[PDB]
This record gives sequence, structure tokens and C-alpha cells, in this order.
Amino acid sequence: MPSSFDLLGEMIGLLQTEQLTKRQDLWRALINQRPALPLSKDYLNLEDAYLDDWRASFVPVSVKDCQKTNYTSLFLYHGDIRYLAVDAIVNAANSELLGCFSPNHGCIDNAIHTFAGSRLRLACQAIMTEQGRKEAIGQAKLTSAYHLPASYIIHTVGPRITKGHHVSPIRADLLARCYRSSLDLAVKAGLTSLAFCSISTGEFGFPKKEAAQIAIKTVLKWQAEHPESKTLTTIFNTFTSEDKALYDTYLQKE
Ligand SMILES: Nc1ncnc2c1ncn2[C@@H]1O[C@H](COP(=O)(O)OP(=O)(O)OC[C@H]2O[C@H](O)[C@H](O)[C@@H]2O)[C@@H](O)[C@H]1O
Ligand SMILES: [Zn+2]
Repeated sequence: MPSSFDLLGEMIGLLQTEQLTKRQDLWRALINQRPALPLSKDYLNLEDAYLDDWRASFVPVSVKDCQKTNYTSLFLYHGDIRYLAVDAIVNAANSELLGCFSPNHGCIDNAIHTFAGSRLRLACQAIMTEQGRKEAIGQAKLTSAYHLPASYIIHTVGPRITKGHHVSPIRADLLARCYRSSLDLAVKAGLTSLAFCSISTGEFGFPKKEAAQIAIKTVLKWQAEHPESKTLTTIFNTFTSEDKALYDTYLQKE
């Protein structure tokens, strides 16, 4: 029943006593760094109220609002993945699948985990314990998207590129795997819209130009090979001005 500002304050108090000036940032740091242990019901209710208020504060971007391109059913969205109302968003995860523990990190995993909320980290832990092993590169796992406007998250782990190294055919195809696996899973889940982030191009150091070429080529080859899934709209979600320019050059050349 507290206000959103007051909710942040109470959540911060619970997390601080259990064991950067904007309150949202302090809260985020604390929840980010928290090992994936069970969570008080009291905390979860505050966080749920907070994320519901967050949701009430914007109108999600719809698939219709995205930019069309030269290629049928491939669309472009330049913005934060947290505001996109699609069937599934693809998270560029790590192999433990537990999200990002680095406070207020600028990666998509952190943004997705923080605003989906804490039930996502707990769900991922249960999934990964059940599995009994870390995730391999280029696979796909489906979870709910919790408080996000998307319905589902598809978690995939892309390849790292050692700094200075170029993209070999193998490493190219490891990135391609993420796209193929995510598309295959979306179809099997009966979804009709999927948003990809620029997997591997942040923390994992995959060069943006090659990554965009791979992403586009892989989705187009998949569409040609999988006629059954022409019902699927794919959105490429760019977040950096460099990615915006690359995707524009490859999908919207006149
Ligand atoms: N809110 C956002 N919406 C859309 N795209 C975003 C957003 N935030 C970042 N991006 C873009 O998302 C893209 C991917 O950058 P990264 O998220 O580093 O993913 P990786 O696969 O390279 O690294 C994964 C590791 O880093 C994490 O800590 C994980 O836990 C793993 O340990 C870039 O284009 C970003 O600009
Ligand atoms: Zn991170």
C-alpha cells in the first residue's frame, strides 16, 4: 500500500538489513548483487507492487509500432527491451542462467532480471538445479517474463570473442546457433513475435558488424528453411547507435 518512492525505500531497508543516489539505482544494486537464495514473502510483495506501478507508468511499444524493413516479417526496434510488448524477448544470458550480479550493470540480462523481478532469478535457479549443469552456448530456454510487457523470455548464451581476435567460421556459427535455437523454440511455443537483442556484442565482445551480418543471415536462412513458420514476426532490437546504423544499412538499403 506504500507509494513507489516509499516502496523503494522499504525494499532497500529489507535488502540492506538482510545479509548511486537515485533510490531506484540503490535498490537495483542491492537486488542485482543478492545471491540466488530464497526471498521473504514480504520482500516479494513490495517488489511486486513496485513493478506493477512501473508497468502502469508507460504504454508498451507494440509490434505494430516497430519499423518495417525490406524483408517480410523482420522489423526493427531501437529502444529498451523492457518496454516491448512481444510474445518473447531473447535474453543474452550467461551459462548459469541466474542473471547479472554486477550492480547496475548496463547489460540486457541485468535490465531484464531487475524489471521482470526476483521471481525470474528464483525460477532460473530451480530450472538450472533440475538440469544439474550449466547451459551450453547457443541453446534456448523459455521462462515467463513476469512483470515485463513481453509474455516470455528466451534465454540463450552466446559465444565470447577474446579481445583482439576475429570471428572464425566456428565462432560465427556458435552465435548463429543462438538465433536458430531461439527461433525453433518460439515456433514450438506457438509464439507469433520474437525480439532479439544484439547477442554477444556487449560484455562478450563480439564485433557488432559481423554479429549483425550473422543475425540477419541466420534469421533469413531460417525463414527460407522453415516455411511452416511464416506466422512469425522477428524484431531486431538495437540499443546502441552503432547497432542502429548497421541494422539500417543491411535491412533498409534503398
Ligand atoms: N535494456 C536493453 N534493451 C536492449 N538491448 C540492451 C539493453 N541493455 C543492453 N542492451 C544490449 O544488449 C546487447 C548484448 O550485450 P550484453 O547484454 O552485454 O550481452 P552479451 O551477450 O555481450 O554478454 C552477456 C554477459 O553479460 C551479462 O552481464 C550477462 O549476464 C552475461 O554474463 C548489446 O547490444 C547491448 O547494447
Ligand atoms: Zn551484466
